[PDB]
Amino acid sequence: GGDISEPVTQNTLRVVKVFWGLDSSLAQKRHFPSINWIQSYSLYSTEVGRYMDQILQQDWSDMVTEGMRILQEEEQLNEIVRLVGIDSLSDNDRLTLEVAKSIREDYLQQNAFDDVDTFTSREKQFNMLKVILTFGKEARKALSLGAYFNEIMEGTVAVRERISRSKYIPEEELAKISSINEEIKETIQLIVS
Amino acid sequence: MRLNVNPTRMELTRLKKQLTTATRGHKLLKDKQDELMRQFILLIRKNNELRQAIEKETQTANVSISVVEKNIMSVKVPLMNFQYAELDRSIDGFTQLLPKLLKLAEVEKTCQLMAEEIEKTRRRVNALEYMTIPQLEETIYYIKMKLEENERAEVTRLIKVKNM
Amino acid sequence: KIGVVGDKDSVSPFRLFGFDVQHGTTKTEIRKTIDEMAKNEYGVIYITEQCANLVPETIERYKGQLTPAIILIPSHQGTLGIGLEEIQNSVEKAV
Repeated sequence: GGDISEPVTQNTLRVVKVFWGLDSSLAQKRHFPSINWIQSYSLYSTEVGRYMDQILQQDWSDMVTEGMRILQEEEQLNEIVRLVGIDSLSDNDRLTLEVAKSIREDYLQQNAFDDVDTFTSREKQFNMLKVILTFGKEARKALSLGAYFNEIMEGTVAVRERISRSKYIPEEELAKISSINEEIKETIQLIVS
Repeated sequence: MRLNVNPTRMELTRLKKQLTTATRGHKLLKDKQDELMRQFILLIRKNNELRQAIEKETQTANVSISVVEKNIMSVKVPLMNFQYAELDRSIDGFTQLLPKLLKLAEVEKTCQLMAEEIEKTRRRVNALEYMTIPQLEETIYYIKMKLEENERAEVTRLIKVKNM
Repeated sequence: KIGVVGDKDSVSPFRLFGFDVQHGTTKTEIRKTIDEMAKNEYGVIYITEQCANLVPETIERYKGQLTPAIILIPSHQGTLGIGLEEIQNSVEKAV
């Protein structure tokens, strides 16, 4: 039935350190792979982060934690959308919802059928994560100055199409995902004035 | 009035949490409804006396505005800033309409924006109180009864296993 | 940014001021005026009630929108009594 309170799942989660909870709701939306990011958990998180921030020498530990926060916030902010509406309040939080929208749809949604997104190397796996939270703060950079969010969202759509594809670009040419980052550094220089 | 059968146990307590959130939400939207109404009635009395006045004055009878729209949580509210013998009398009576008919534009627009949003909020409160919450309560009861019966339906079987 | 719509005789005095005054007579193009009057950010639009019974739909549509601020006005003859109507049902709808 999908009920994880069964004896098998219960006795397993007592002698394991990693649990990837799947749910029919995501498999319904064809959100593959359907791992529920809110409850799924790994006790090896902190130590894996240490190893990987050394190997890649990028601030990976700081990135994965805040990338999860935008997801955590996304969950708490749809709780009100049912109640108050989309345009009702917390307008800057809409950016949070439309970058987490890209988190779950451009980064998390990993189809295992396509000939390139079947496997994503760690180095390439870095750029996608990198690109989205840059924008996540680049958005916050424009809402701090005063640029309306609808304007920026148009700037997104122009470059958001590119990151939607970022899954499909081959491993060797990572510079494409490295340079598209430079294009989103560009827009609110050309869209703020 | 039953929704759909989704028998699970931890789902019951998550539903109790969903119930308390619904009650919290219903509570918040109820005294939000009264505070929106509080100012609505305030502005109507300004609205009605401006409108009738406007009518009489009009009937006996670079200059652009910039409108930054202020806010009161749900809707935003507009504040109108202007940033510029019978022949002459008609033009001036007309000119006397200008500082008014625009102030009418202020009050009348704010009112209709408030009023529309009251209905939206009123719908949500009603839909939450009449549909959502009772469907939750009646479901957790039917869910509680199920596992109550299932528990002891197994206990009896176990006694049969015990008596083999 | 202010626009006004109605009969030339009653509304052309507004042209002394910077008001993009129209003389629309149509049921649909009045909307077409107001629709082009919608994508330009004209803060307020003044309307003679004589013209408003034509295209009632279009001012109910932007009624929930802040801009434009659609305003009913009497022309040189008189209002149709849109004030008696809209302040009466709006007060009761909320409460």
